[PDB]
Parts: sequence; C-alpha cells; structure tokens
Amino acid sequence: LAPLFGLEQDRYMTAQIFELMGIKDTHKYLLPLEQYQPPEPSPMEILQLE
Amino acid sequence: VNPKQLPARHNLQVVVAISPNEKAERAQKLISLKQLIAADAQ
Amino acid sequence: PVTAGSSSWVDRTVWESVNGTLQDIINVFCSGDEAVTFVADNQQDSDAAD
Repeated sequence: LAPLFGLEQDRYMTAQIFELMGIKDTHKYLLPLEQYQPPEPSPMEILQLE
Repeated sequence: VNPKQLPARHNLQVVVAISPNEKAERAQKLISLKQLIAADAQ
Repeated sequence: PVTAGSSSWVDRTVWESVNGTLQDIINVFCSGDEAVTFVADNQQDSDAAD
C-alpha cells in the first residue's frame, strides 16, 4: 500500500494528529506542501551513475 | 494587530480550567511526536 | 440572644459550606498560572489564537 501512501497522505495524517494534540503545525520546520520544492540530488549518486 | 484581521467566535473554540503542569504535558506530547516524525522519512 | 440564661451559641454552618465550595472553585479556575487559552479549528486562524 506504500505506492498509494505518498507524501501528502502522510503529511495530512501527521497534521490531523497534531490538530488533535498541537494545532499550529506551520510554526516550525514542517512546511505546507504547496511550497515544498523537491530535494536537490547530491553528487554521490551522480558520480556512481557515471 | 488589526482588529479586522482577527476571526469571529464562530471559528474560535474556548477552553478553561487548565492545570499548571499542562505545559510539561504538551512538551511530552511534542517529544513523542518528534520520535514519530523521526521514524517516517516521507 | 432571646434570653441571657439561654447562651445561644450560634452554629456557623453556611460559612463552612461557602468556604468548602470556594476552595474547590478557586482550585478549578485560578489553580493554573494562566486563566484560559483560545483554540481554533483550522491552521488559517491559529496564528491569532496564541
């Protein structure tokens, strides 16, 4: 079921849990998915592919 | 702080009778959540 | 004191119950360092709760 349980579903689950316990989730490191740019790959996998 | 910028009571629930130690309680919850978010990399 | 020889020693009972209720009342509301704390239902209005 992981292929369907992507990132946004996990984020919504964690956000619901927080709302149940701690409301303001944006106050800190966790970022709204709308402005989450993808990670920048590192040179390690690049040189390994090379 | 603009007064017009604030919401209305329709979307503001209120709570009373808060224990002093509740802060610490929250802290515990937080660190618990921390562990959780540490286990999931997505 | 209807009469001197009666020595009508009063029984302070209302005061007793008043205090017995007031102590619990203050232990309910004024026990915490804070009075109340607003809580919202969405993240779009959580910045105003605190």
